Amino acid sequence: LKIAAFNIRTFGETKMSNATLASYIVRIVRRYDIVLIQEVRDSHLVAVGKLLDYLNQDDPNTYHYVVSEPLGRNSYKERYLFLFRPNKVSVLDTYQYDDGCCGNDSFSREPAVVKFSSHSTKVKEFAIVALHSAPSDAVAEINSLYDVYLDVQQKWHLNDVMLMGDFNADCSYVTSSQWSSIRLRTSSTFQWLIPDSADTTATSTNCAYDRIVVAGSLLQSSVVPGSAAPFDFQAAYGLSNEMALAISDHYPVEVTLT
Amino acid sequence: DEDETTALVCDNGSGLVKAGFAGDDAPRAVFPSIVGRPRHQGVMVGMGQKDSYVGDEAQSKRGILTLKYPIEHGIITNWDDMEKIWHHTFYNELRVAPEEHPTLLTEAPLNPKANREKMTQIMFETFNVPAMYVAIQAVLSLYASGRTTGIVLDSGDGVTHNVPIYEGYALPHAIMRLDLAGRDLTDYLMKILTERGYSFVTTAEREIVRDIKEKLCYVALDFENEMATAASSSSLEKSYELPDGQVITIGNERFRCPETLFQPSFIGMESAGIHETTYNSIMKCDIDIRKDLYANNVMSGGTTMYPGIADRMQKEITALAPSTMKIKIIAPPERKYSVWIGGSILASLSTFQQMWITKQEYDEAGPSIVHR
Ligand SMILES: *[C@H]1O[C@H](CO)[C@@H](O[C@@H]2O[C@H](CO)[C@@H](O[C@@H]3O[C@H](CO)[C@@H](O)[C@H](O)[C@@H]3O)[C@H](O)[C@H]2NC(C)=O)[C@H](O)[C@H]1NC(C)=O
Ligand SMILES: Nc1ncnc2c1ncn2[C@@H]1O[C@H](COP(=O)(O)OP(=O)(O)OP(=O)(O)O)[C@@H](O)[C@H]1O
Ligand SMILES: [Ca+2]
Ligand SMILES: [Ca+2]
Ligand SMILES: [Ca+2]
Ligand SMILES: [Ca+2]
Repeated sequence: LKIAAFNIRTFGETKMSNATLASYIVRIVRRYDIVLIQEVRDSHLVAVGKLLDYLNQDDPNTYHYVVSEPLGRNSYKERYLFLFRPNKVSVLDTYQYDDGCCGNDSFSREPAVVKFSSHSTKVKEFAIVALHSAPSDAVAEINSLYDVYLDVQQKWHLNDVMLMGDFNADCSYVTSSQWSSIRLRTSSTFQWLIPDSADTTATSTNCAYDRIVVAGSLLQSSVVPGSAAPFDFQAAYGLSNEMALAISDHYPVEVTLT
Repeated sequence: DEDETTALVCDNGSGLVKAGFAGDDAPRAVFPSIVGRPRHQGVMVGMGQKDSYVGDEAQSKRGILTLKYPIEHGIITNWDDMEKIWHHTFYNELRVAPEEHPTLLTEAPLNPKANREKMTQIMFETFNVPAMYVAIQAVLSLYASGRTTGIVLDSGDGVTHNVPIYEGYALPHAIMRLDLAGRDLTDYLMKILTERGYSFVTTAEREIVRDIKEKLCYVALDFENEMATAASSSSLEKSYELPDGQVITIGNERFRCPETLFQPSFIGMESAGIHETTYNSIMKCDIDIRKDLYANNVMSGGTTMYPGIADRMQKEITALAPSTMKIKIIAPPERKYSVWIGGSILASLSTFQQMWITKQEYDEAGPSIVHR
């Protein structure tokens, strides 16, 4: 099971209209059995529409989706899209975290939470919590995911949860001293898979902004050691610096279960 | 009250449904006449798999569904998808149970006998309404303007019609239908606005050309020396701010769009236009009734709302009609709901009770009963 999280900058109608860009997004997406795509700025859903026409042009069911409604206190919004190969996993259930929206709401873009059922892995059921944090707010939000993990446990009585997305978790947005205030980091319930080492930006910066975090004893026993890493599509696909960034300024972070 | 409160009025259109309770002044529910069917398998967060979508959820989610219009040119073309729009209207939009509400429905001008019998079959046999009634649309528009004889120019989203009515009976052989309406009109503006050097590229650009048409479009009288005026370039121009900053300017085209209703030639249509058609309807009627029709040109429909439509029509038919005649173009302000309001009045009326087709009439006479 190859799982990944991919922030495609401004995935939209326009981005899907370039053929060259569209072909590379489709090719990346086809490396994964479960993919989360962030920064889905698609109002009518036309762009998600095009992306699935491409994935499903020859079997109608190569991929099935889960999509949020648009999200943002900010009010310039984006959605969460999961796309999974239905022959590999099923979606048992789903909900949008209730962050308090007022003034209190803990997140810019409330995690969509999706419970999967997998039969070829050691973990047979597990939830995936999705987050693209407001960079400005990164420290409070990676910490409030501790509370979304606790909700998945109340609601679904599930320990094996994966939390992933673009956490803006490094460089200026979270520093060495701030980590000490993120429960998601301090609680040894959670194993962080993409280290603080990792560069997950397509631009010149080096930051491990993009994370995959696993709690659950069985989920942690299913992660194939050392498969968790970013995907350098520029380096893999020989792209230029110009082309690579035209896809996104970020790289997928993937992991493999077994 | 039993049914004083209880009568429903549903006006089925080519673009919009208008619905609500007889008694109200305006429709409680207005929404697109679409039924979306998802192109792929999947779900929204927190919802289950949905087989179908109707109205605004079909419009909003249009990128993953195949949209379909049940009513082509005012006539119901797909009965599976129409029963879906009705279901949505009762249960979700008005949130009523239909089996205890009398339902007044509307049909189009020369609606095939068989359809009026079919929607009766579906109203009584799949929705189990107590009683129902089908009114002709132009006829409710006229009546909502107080009168009983006049000629209605009715124009909405997919059809335009002229329905001469005399003491309530719409005159079959004098009715004219022109298949060019507000839908056609938004797509023509689209091109004269891209042709002004623009791009309605994403779907958030497409949709708002229609909101430009509604807000800024005009029907000028003397459309001749209005183009001439455009050229001297007066402060006739009008800039609209898009979803974002992108201030688009529309000076002139603003009225080139409703000049399409008088000149179908602007759009490769060879048919005659609105005013000539008003007139031709009229020289197809009895002679003795033509002074009546001329002093009672009632307008209804979303596309007849373009300001100065009435003045242009006023002068358009004065100058075709014999000078001994009195011309009079009535265009009320609520006209985008005339049809509905005429139904609300009629169905809440004290004397209408004895025309309701009841399940007693139906179970005993077959669909023929309401067909008249
Ligand atoms: C979508 O993809 C590419 C990447 O964003 C778009 O442009 C790329 O980068 C340059 C600048 O647009 C393109 O070449 C240009 O050619 C003109 C013609 O002489 C020149 O004036 C510029 O200096 C520039 O060199 C190039 O085609 C393209 N890169 C690649 C690898 O294709 C491209 O325009 C997009 N296509 C569409 C349909 O939007
Ligand atoms: N202010 C306005 N100016 C011009 N066009 C308008 C305006 N308001 C609504 N319309 C147009 O009228 C159409 C909707 O009107 P209407 O409800 O009369 O049609 P309908 O009943 O759905 O269809 P049919 O053609 O079958 O009667 C759309 O094209 C809409 O843009
Ligand atoms: Ca929020
Ligand atoms: Ca980098
Ligand atoms: Ca680092
Ligand atoms: Ca109508």
